[PDB]
Amino acid sequence: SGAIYVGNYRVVNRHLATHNDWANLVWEDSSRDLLVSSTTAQGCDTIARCDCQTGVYYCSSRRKHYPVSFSKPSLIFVEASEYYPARYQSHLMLAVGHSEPGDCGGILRCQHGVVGIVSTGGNGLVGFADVRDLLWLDE
Ligand SMILES: COC[C@]12C[C@](C(N)=O)(CN1C(=O)Cc1ccccc1OC)C2
Ligand SMILES: [Zn+2]
Repeated sequence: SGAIYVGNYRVVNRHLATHNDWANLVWEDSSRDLLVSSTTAQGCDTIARCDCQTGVYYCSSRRKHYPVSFSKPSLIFVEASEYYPARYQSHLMLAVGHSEPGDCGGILRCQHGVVGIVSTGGNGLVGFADVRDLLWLDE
């Protein structure tokens, strides 16, 4: 679990969005595993606008933060799950690091701010859904 709170928006993994997120929907993209909903309270986070390929992410299954080197956002095949059919997930960045399914939502940050959230993993890999291209989050 986890969310980014920026301005009057809440960013979550689309597969973990609540009934309230869908009732206050702003934008969603099944191919990116992202959903953004509107909020009444002003957010606590700032979004990075950069090309960093290193950062630190929060891993809830270890209660710890880990440093990572990750690939640029790209189209990567993701096996079928209870949430999605077998498909290519876009704007995904992979790195070597621990992750379990419940780690989705953990924030990845660089020195400039929030980069993305955990969305995939397995076998010593962790995948993050990028949010740096969503310029409208800032206004
Ligand atoms: C239970 O499946 C949830 C989803 C489907 C997902 C999607 N983006 O399509 C991928 N999932 C995974 O669970 C992948 C996974 C497997 C092993 C370890 C960690 C890990 O994710 C953090 C999110
Ligand atoms: Zn950066």
